[PDB]
Amino acid sequence: MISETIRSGDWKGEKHVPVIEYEREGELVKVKVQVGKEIPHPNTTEHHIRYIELYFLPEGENFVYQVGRVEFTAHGESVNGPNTSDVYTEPIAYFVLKTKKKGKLYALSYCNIHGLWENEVTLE
Amino acid sequence: MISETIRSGDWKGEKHVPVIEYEREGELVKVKVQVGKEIPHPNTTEHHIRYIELYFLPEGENFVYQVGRVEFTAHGESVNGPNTSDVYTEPIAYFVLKTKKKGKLYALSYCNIHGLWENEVTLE
Amino acid sequence: MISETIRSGDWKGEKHVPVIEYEREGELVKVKVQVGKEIPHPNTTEHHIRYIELYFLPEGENFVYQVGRVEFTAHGESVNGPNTSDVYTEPIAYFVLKTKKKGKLYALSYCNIHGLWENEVTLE
Amino acid sequence: MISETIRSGDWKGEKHVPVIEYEREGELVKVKVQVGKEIPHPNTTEHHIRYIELYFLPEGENFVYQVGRVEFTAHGESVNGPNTSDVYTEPIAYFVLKTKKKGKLYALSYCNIHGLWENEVTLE
Ligand SMILES: [Fe+2]
Ligand SMILES: [Fe+2]
Ligand SMILES: [Fe+2]
Ligand SMILES: [Fe+2]
Repeated sequence: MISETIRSGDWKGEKHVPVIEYEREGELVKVKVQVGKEIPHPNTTEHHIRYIELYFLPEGENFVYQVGRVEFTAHGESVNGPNTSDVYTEPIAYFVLKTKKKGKLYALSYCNIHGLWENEVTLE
Repeated sequence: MISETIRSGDWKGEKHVPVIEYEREGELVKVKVQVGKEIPHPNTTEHHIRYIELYFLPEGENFVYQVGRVEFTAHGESVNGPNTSDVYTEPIAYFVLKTKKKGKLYALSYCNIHGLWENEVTLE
Repeated sequence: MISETIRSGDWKGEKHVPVIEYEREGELVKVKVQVGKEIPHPNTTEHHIRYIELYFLPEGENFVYQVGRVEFTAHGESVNGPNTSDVYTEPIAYFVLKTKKKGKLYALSYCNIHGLWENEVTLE
Repeated sequence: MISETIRSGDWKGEKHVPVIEYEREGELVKVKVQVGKEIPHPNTTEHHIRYIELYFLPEGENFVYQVGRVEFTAHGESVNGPNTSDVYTEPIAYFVLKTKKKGKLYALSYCNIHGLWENEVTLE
């Protein structure tokens, strides 16, 4: 099972845990997912969060839907060496989702050296 | 050249043109990119914006950096047919960039049936 | 846990399950992953495999590494309607990995209406 | 224009240019794209090819289709430091395209400190 490589936890003590927050405005659900809300995650050429993915499993349904994927692609690398570009993409992802359904939202994130991480929250 | 397949234009009359807006806060540059600001773009199983990419070429430098990529992966598809899931991901992308440099930001977006689209703005 | 949305099984019954095969040639490991090895998986505008990801957990290590990601982006869509372009990308992904380590390879695939699917094989 | 950040050239002299080769087997077009054919390209934590994308503009049509995208995500990074994992993903991408149409194929690749690179061949 691939799940044996996915870690979870308390984002209060664990900096890798993706934190999911949302604000439902009408038929629009604005979701914010970030890594390092309490404990800041490094963002260097050698160590950084590569991306965050958001999934949505509607209440009572059998198939999860991938809502979106955000890749953080700049990590200081340049022809002058690692951490010299002064260009870094922070692990903060925003998704605007249009739905009137309820269910569960899942976040899947990947650190280039610390593997896969997940979290979830109920979409009321 | 691939540029012969990339279209551009004024987003006040062309719904496909990605619109770039940003807010500088310290060393943090918050960028918002969206397709269909004025003229909303369809988002159906048959026709939808697939993703938006953000690039940054610092002033006076020779190599552009990809800042990030956002894929909008839900477009109504379900086992019950096209446009039946009530789950759609709107073409609105947000990027949090950490840099003190100035330059030019580029947005590249792709429609599943209307090809590639671009736009750019100066990052002051 | 996201694992509750991930399905698995024998590829001899479920035309979904991603099938992993590899050939080691020294330091080079060529991996082939595909969905629909037995009974072909549909590839229409309405129903298709979006991508296949390959992961590698070296023997005795604690963090899994994402080896690669292949997105199949053409599914017949065109300005003339769904399934009219005559351009389809088959769900067959190849990965050339350079490593002398052994361990476990995992494949994760996403169907646009049937959720996430996984499979794994030991890399000797 | 984003094209001002995209470089092109002779693959026999520039170890960055993506080389496109294909084979037509009836209805299937097997496309191989690689960076570093003539002059292998560094693949270190600090300097590596991030991905290769393949596009297809059918003869006489107005909209280019993205056929696929392959991300090479492992570049030696580990908790031990840069270039210590012994896990690297080579910049070799394979695409299986189902189409009876002819036209032009374009490859777009991104090095992490060298920007965007392109190439194109006629699909007969
Ligand atoms: Fe980490
Ligand atoms: Fe469109
Ligand atoms: Fe399916
Ligand atoms: Fe390079």
